[PDB]
Amino acid sequence: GSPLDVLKDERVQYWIENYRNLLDAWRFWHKRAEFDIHRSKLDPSSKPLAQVFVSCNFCGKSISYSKVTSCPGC
Amino acid sequence: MFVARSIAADHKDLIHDVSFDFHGRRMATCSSDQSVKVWDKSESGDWHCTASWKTHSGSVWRVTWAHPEFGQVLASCSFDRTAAVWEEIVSHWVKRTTLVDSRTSVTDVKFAPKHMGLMLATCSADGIVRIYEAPDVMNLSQWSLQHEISCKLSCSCISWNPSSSRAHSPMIAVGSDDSSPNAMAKVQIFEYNENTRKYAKAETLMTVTDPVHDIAFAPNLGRSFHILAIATKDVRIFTLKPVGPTKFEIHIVAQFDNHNSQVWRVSWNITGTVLASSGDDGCVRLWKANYMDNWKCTGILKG
Amino acid sequence: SYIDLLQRFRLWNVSNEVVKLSTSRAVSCLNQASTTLHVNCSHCKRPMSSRGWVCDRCHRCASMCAVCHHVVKGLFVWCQGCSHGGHLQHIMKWLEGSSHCPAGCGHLCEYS
Ligand SMILES: [Zn+2]
Ligand SMILES: [Zn+2]
Ligand SMILES: [Zn+2]
Ligand SMILES: [Zn+2]
Ligand SMILES: [Zn+2]
Repeated sequence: GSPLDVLKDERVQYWIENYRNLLDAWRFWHKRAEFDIHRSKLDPSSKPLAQVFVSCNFCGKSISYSKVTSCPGC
Repeated sequence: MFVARSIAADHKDLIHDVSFDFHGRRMATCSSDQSVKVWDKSESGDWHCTASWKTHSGSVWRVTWAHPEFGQVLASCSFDRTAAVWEEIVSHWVKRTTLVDSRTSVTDVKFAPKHMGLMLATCSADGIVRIYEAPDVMNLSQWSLQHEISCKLSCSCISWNPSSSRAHSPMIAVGSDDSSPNAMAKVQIFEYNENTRKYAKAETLMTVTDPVHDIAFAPNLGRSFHILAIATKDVRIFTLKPVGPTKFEIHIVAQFDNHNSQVWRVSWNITGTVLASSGDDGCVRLWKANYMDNWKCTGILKG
Repeated sequence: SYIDLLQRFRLWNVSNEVVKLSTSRAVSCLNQASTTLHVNCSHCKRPMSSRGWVCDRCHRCASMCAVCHHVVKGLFVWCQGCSHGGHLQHIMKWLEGSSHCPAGCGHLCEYS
């Protein structure tokens, strides 16, 4: 429950990232996800991981979020 | 606090270097007959062999790993003026590149921390330190040469700065083993300049005026300073504090003599609190900090 | 006729085995029409090349596993709600013990 001013100091984030890397090294992978859930619930400043997404062949837009089967766009 | 055991692993020659991987499940060893072996662990706990191949023309000094986000990559440096890069295809390791820019024997090779890409620095016995990069991570046959550094001495060891914070510029440190009867400093540190895009000398440890066989940095873990370790006729630990290249307030916190010989290797652990040392008396010693921030010996193991 | 009879009984392995080794071109061309997926990098919003795991502009790997934090070169599972996923057998084991997106975006990926 710290204020959003101190969670933006570029010294707490370094500590959190170092702890996550330590958890990765020991191959503790479910514990890291458990920590990530409880950290995203409290601190909303940080965005989650960025990955790939699937795009329609006729628009070029994303099919992410009216047949369930058809593209939401075209 | 430490107890020693023997490990079932058959070798026919004498081992020069040992190395580990990021998770601690593979290892690579290089022997006197110019052979490198890759050892895999198991759920039971035993070690098995997976590969064996002759590599160079002359003698092989070193072998080192790389981060698993780049694949399975190894690097070796030898006496015949080259350094090579090996990759695993599944299981037979193949060759990718051979760095031939040197004119004397290469003494040390080291991979760079992750956040700068896939980079590799070597050092020779003529006084040159070189740095390579690979702009495409899916084509390990194409490397490039980016920097050269002249040290005006005989290089014998290098080490990177593991810190990955946004406030630390890349750093590197170079030691010397020359026995020239003089009073020159044998450890200098080079720092990157983001403006001119070059490397520049930033500090020079003027109190180390004796032969040096190894240096090593220690992981940051979010501290306010840097910890350095030297391997000369005695073991010393320095600290650097941040205050054109930046300025530092170099202190000293440790100076041990308990070997009565010349110490050869120093290596840290994942957290950066315990130190290992190997001297010419056939024993391995471990050091730690204490409540009073005074370094005290922890264990003694005889090989 | 054989393919239809097999599909009634819900045996897709045998049906696809027959389609693969069929002696006629018309049958062999049945699982080839419209079975290719297009994937894009969500940092730069650009299409990705047909063979590779590193973005052309961002110079970042995008096929990151959301559980094991390695690079995914083979099979990739995906959630259409929050656009997260990873290895085929990693997410499958994670989702039978919890009901949260492992990347931690506050999504209930099966809505249960
Ligand atoms: Zn569409
Ligand atoms: Zn991109
Ligand atoms: Zn995975
Ligand atoms: Zn999600
Ligand atoms: Zn989801």
